[PDB]
Amino acid sequence: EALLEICQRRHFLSGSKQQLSRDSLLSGCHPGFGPLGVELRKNLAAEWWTSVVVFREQVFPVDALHHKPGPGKLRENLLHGALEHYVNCLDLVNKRLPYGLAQIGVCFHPVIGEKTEASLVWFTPPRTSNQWLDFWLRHRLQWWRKFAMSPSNFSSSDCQDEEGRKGNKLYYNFPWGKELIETLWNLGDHELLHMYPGNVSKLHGRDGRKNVVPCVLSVNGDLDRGMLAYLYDSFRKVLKLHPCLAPIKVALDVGPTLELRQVCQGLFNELLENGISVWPGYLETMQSSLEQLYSKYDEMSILFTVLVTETTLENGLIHLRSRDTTMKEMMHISKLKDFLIKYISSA
Amino acid sequence: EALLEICQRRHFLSGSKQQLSRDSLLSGCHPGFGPLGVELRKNLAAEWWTSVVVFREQVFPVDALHHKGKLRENLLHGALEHYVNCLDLVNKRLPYGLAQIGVCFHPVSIGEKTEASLVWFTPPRTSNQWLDFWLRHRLQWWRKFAMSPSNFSSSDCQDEEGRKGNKLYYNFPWGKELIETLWNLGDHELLHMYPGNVSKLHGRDGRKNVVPCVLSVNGDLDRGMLAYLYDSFRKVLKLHPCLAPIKVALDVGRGPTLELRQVCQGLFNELLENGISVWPGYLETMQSSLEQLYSKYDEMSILFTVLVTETTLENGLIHLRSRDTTMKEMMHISKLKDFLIKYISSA
Amino acid sequence: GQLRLNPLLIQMLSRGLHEQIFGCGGEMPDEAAVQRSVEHLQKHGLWGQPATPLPDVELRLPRLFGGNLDQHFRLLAQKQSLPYLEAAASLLEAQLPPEPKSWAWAEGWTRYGPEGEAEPVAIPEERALVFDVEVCLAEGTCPTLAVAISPSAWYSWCSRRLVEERYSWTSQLSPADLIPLEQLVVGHNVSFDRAHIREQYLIQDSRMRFLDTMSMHMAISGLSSFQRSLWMGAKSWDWMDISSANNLADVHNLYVGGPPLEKEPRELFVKGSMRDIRENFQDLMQYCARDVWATFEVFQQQLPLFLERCPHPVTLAGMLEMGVSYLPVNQNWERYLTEAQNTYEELQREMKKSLMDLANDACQLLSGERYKEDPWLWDLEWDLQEFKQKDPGPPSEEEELQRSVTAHNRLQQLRSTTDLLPKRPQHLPGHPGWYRKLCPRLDDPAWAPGPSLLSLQMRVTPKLMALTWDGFPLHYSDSHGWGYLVPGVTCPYRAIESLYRKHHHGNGPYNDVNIPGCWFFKLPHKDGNNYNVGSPFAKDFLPKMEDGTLQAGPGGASGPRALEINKMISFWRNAHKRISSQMVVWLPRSALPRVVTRHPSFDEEGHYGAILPQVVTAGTITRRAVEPTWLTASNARPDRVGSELKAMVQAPPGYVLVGADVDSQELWIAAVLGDAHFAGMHGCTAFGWMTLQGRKSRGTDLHSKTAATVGISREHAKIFNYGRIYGAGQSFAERLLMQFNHRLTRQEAAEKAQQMYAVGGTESEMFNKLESIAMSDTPRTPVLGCCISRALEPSVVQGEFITSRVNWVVQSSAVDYLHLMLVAMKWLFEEFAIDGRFCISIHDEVRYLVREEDRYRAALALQITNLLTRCMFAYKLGLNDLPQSVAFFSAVDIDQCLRKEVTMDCKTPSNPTGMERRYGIPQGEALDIYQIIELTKGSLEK
DNA sequence: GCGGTCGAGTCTAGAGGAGCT
DNA sequence: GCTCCTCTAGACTCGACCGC
Ligand SMILES: Nc1ccn([C@H]2C[C@H](O)[C@@H](COP(=O)(O)OP(=O)(O)OP(=O)(O)O)O2)c(=O)n1
Ligand SMILES: [Ca+2]
Ligand SMILES: [Ca+2]
Repeated sequence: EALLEICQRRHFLSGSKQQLSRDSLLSGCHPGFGPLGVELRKNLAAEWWTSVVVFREQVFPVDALHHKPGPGKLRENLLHGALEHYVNCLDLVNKRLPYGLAQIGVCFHPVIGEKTEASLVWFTPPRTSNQWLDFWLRHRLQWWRKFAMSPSNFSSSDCQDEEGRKGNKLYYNFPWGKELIETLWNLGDHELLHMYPGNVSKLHGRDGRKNVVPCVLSVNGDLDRGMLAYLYDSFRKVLKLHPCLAPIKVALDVGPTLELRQVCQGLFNELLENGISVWPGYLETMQSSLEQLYSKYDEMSILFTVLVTETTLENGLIHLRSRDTTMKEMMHISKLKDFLIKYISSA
Repeated sequence: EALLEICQRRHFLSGSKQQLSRDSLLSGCHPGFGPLGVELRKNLAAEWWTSVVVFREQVFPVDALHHKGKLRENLLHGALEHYVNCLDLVNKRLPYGLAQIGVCFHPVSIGEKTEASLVWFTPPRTSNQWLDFWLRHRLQWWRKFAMSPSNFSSSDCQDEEGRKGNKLYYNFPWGKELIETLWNLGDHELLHMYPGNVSKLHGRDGRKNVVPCVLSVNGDLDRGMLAYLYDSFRKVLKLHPCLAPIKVALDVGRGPTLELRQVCQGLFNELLENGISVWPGYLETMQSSLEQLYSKYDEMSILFTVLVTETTLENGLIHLRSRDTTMKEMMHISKLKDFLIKYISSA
Repeated sequence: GQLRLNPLLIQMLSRGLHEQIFGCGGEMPDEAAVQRSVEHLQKHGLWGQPATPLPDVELRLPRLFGGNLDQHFRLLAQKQSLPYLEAAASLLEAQLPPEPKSWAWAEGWTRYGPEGEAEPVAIPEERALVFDVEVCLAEGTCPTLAVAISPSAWYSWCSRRLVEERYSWTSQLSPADLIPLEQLVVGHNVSFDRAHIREQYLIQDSRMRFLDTMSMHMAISGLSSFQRSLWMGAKSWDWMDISSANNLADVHNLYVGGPPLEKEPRELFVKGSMRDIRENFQDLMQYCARDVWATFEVFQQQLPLFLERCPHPVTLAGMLEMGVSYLPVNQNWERYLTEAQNTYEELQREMKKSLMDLANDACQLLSGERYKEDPWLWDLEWDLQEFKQKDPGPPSEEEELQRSVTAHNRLQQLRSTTDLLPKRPQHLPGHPGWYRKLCPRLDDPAWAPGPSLLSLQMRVTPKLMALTWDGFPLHYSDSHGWGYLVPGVTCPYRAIESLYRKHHHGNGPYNDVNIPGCWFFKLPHKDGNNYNVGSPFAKDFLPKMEDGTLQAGPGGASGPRALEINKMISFWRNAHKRISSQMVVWLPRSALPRVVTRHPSFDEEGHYGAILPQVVTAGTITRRAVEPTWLTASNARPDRVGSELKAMVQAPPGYVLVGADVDSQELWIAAVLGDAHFAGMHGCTAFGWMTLQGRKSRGTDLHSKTAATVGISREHAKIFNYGRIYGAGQSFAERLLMQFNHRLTRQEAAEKAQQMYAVGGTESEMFNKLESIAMSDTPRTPVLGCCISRALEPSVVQGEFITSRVNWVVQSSAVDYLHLMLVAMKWLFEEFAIDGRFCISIHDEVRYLVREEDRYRAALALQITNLLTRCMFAYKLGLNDLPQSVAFFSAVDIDQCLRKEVTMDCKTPSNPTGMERRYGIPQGEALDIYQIIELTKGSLEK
């Protein structure tokens, strides 16, 4: 209700109000995500990629095209594509199990609509299939709860497939009800055996000293629906997005106008060099009350609101307001970068 | 010619070696990139971002859906729809720009190509000036990473409508191939998509209002990867550190294996947590010849190689080799991360 | 006609069975007794109410040895305890050779014959053994060394982890490292020494039983909790000379006297590493041998004394059997521990994050000075410190660079202003006063964003969560501890007044605090009004916050989600150390029987272990077993982390766990004592009549009637009635009613307690029987004749500690009931070849690990043993009959795991899916007597 | 020369046990 | 009819250096 107005004015997702219906967003066909929503999705992708691929010695990226020829229709699931590269990526891991792939892309779900997909097609020996599945569920639920303000809304459900294969589905308790945002299915050897006929000696992995056919496992996660879940969870109008997820970190406004403009430009260059994305606030031509400007910033979920006042030419002290706190501090302009990187690097 | 063997064998591209067709590579209908190629494309896209949208004040990210039963011709039409929407992101102050990294469709019938399209809603007076500005900046950016920036070339071409256009090129060994193009399309597309209703078509450029003449700058990141790969190519792929997918490789010498593995794991975690991509070469039980190991690391464009041996248990000194100078040196553990960061930043 | 009826119309035992137990003929009922019982019943209005007779039962009970039931038991107990009392007598008299001056260093057992000569052996090869085993607690749980004595020589055992210095040994245990060994093993607190024996953990029972000198001591001269506390504080007072604490030194002083026992001052086995124990071997071994000899002397002075205070052999034959408790687990135990610990950590992190969010969202009240209106955060510090000090066209190629360097140098010159900054940086001077303390200093290497130093125990957390007691905001004062304000920087009494309207008598309207517009009632501490609570998050307040009295006040999500997290993790916090440290020995598949290894439910990749509880077979003056981990009142609550541990005790494949719960055994024991004392027939006491003819479904039993009378929950009324039976006075009931209902005052609680205890009453002839058997010169149990503790006999402690003895009567009667059940079950198992063994005796429950093919026969045997036990109680009390209703089990459970019901899915935050979804445990069968007879054809034998 | 933190030190309140390690 | 020990965490205090 009220959230979609905030998510529209602050350009999280654009389009006319008639287009922003829950059915449109959930189905996968919607007009598009605005720049701040794009940056939130980028931050979510970065955090997922870190926690999944970066701090792992056996996880590799993969590339699946948006099209699927043969039996001509666009793609609907990324897992069906990641399985094709399995035999190719075994050379990198010298056939050492367990190992898996990863990819973040756009998959089109017929309703035509598309969803930003995240995949963790993960291969384990059959001996530890149940243990690896349980560990990955315990890890992915923790990952989803990590950035969330209300972990209890995120949940886990155990399910069995038509063949009785053990699997788990994650949900976010949206205001209207639970919605699937991740599915961990122990597909077994069915998909790989079907895709790769003939001798199955090509698929063998070095489970210790035993060569055994891998037991796949897909952790498909919808990043568009996950981003919408975080935008509903975050929600005085504020969006308490996790400091590692907020799209814009600092709103470098400006308080002699030319000298302050030069200082703001220097600081803007300084912060951007260290990865702290900035929102230029020294380009407006409309004076506004600080309360109104702040309430404009809070909807954007800006971690800090730097203000390079006139006095900074004398002693170099700049105002700094934090979203969550609501209290402002006067920190020396030389120590700004270290404090910001320390605050957003704890994770 | 032999470069394509390196890319596939070192997991830059994907697919069988017999289907490495140049036209498929240059037309977007290739089976897809490998893991290292995916990371190289991500590095390019990140550098393009830092150079076009990060260090600018009026450039913002947008995205448009692939479909519209046929997909989008170009990324431009989404920006033309955001024209009404994004005319509030910059507070209606013409000029303003939009940039995007997204898949364009080229029937070679379906094909996938990701374009770094940049649009600039400049006023009619300064359209030529900003066209020259973007041309110079794009040529600078494409020549910055190049080992031989003379191969990159530009040209001036006239279209049927009398709108000047600039076409960039790379001097591939077989010949000259387009990698970017610029057009001063004008206001025809925006007026056609929005007939009448001049209130939306005009923005505050100066004190007056005006309808901007769009400028299209479109460079193929997928083909820029090929251009830079051919720029690099004993067997060696020298690359700028901002683009190389994986930068440092860890190894283990003689026994004892347990403590060497522990110190290598600690070093790997230390390097990763600081944002340096590391190839976990210490997990392999069998260490091959140092010459072939270093050749393999060189073929992955790995900047430095680390060989942690039993001497590190005695005094801590390790072996550090740079691909550019192929000269080894000794360094303690606590200095390796600082040296890697300094080498990455200084280039 | 199988139907029978006593003159009180209670359906007695079926004629087909009564003749097989109490014999034919019987005795005619006395007219005077019948008239008195009828008048007593119709006095309470219970006379005339009809109950539909239960379907009569016919069975062929096995032949009863001896002339009657009492002689039958005695014969059973004698034939069970003879081969172990023979070894006990062989060990009581012995000419033990002198202790070896120097002990050997080889592995395994070594034999020290005459004059200290060392000889290596593999097994002690002796029936009797006084046994003590020492463990290096720092290294792990494997036994380090053990010293044992037999009537022929001395023995010692040194493990591989002490003899041989090698790399780290496997953390997971196995029978391959434990102590190799009819037999009898005597020790002090032998349960500890029991768990380190290799052959104990094998599923098939090795015929060896353990005698604990501490169990004998607690049976002979034990002390109650009050008496133990008085004895410890000091050291009508003669019982100190005859009783002592459970410490081996104190017991040795009491039963032997003389030089004090040698106690190690360094404590290498508890604290020192393996090297210290290796180096001090010749001293630790002598200490262990001295402890062994002390235990031997206490055993010599106890065993002849013990058998003269428990003359009936059933008591000893059961005590030998209650010491072989066996809890089989499987690979689900390790996963249970992991999942529980991980969930506990995640819930703690979520609670910490919610507290941090509450702190962050509270700083906003500083703006506009609205914090003066918040009922909770007004008292904090909110002052701030000052930061004291000591279009244009495109730019050409050169213009961009010159502008950038101009901006850079304009910024760079500001670095020179570092002089004005103080050398020691300030710590967040723009944030309020209370918020600065919670934030770690920027200089600190362990800095964490936000108020990282916030925790439950602080004086500000009960303020951020806006905790409300009965809707009243909490409040803390230094001189009075934590309390709450009742409405009616200046404290915003107006906001507190408004808050309570949306949502009085207490622990005292303290006016020495003077919070304006309010009265500061303290929180009711568990130690009385004289003490003051330091934390409203204490374990004593969990029922209060689960009752809805202690809420998080104004809804803000974080508030409650925290409080509920604290309620959810209220169990695992207290028991994670104990449950995670349980000794599990994973039996290798080479030691598993063919029944398990050849069953469809067997898993080739699973591990089946056996947790042997360190139960004290006589853990109190009342002789009931004591074990805090297992033998406690607990169940898999829907909102409790890690409460499904009992559901994790899963029988191995091919085996099932045929157990049953006795229905109100303590109540019915009280009822049978009362009716035996009053008129000599069942139901002659109104309490007995309501215990027999009462219906839980219809709400006629004592619990439901009391709950209706005093208007409290049935769970409160259960504890109330069990306390009332245990002899608790009126003041105890007043305290219980005050704790259960805060609104009730002292006068109302006193009046209600007195009225409830005024009910000659419905139970007077039961209390008179209990007192007349506790004020006698030698209080003995009315069934087996077990004697009371020497620290309680009226000769020694006249006039005091009566309540302990009146409770002891009922509790030791229940223990006698349990011993009779165990003896009868063992006899049935041995005679009819029912392949099974004892598993656990949690409270009144009795579980047996029976083979799968004999689950129904085991159920029939359990029903028969219950019938025989109740008949034996009636026989000893002098009734020679038994009502049909209590003549059998209501339902005998046959399930794969320990569980209060065979229908519970055990949904806990640890395993939200349930038992069947993940562990694969299906539901069990609850069989009444008729289904058991239909399935078994009525005959135990195959 | 004088105020502003900073580190022992004690007090209080709660929590584990009343064995044997 | 109701306390002993040890062990841990939170809170207030005084004495002491040091930067202004
Ligand atoms: N204040 C109390 C209440 C109970 N118990 C003991 C006596 C019981 O035998 C045992 C088990 O209690 P349950 O309530 O679980 O078993 P019941 O059969 O008595 O419950 P109910 O009568 O409601 O069916 O706990 C106790 O020691 N002190
Ligand atoms: Ca012992
Ligand atoms: Ca019961």
